[PDB]
Amino acid sequence: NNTAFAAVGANPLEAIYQGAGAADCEFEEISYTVYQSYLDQLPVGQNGY
Amino acid sequence: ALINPQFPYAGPVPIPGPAPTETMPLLNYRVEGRIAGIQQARQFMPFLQGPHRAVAEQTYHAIGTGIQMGQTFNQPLINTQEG
Repeated sequence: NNTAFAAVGANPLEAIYQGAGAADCEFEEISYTVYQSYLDQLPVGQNGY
Repeated sequence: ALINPQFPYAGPVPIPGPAPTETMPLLNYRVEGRIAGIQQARQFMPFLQGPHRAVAEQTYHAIGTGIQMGQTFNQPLINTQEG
């Protein structure tokens, strides 16, 4: 709530929303899902991969 | 190149040039690099090395069994022609 909402006249650099209603804005929730991208199988021979 | 007399092309860029900097130096890089994480001997795949059948042949097992049994009816006797 501290970084996401900027009051009128405040620096909006790190904020998501700015406006006269900022002081009363609140996140209800945040969710994240991390997906990892990689290469599998890799063929192995007499020197390793 | 064309040179034209009497307006000749200066015979050089001369000594009035403005040396702008001494920043000419590339500092050699000195470094030690180590990529040493424990390696485990195995990887999992869905399938590696298989040469899957596109069609199989028809395949079978075999059996026989029984005995030699029979009910018979014969042709009647006939007059012999010749001989």
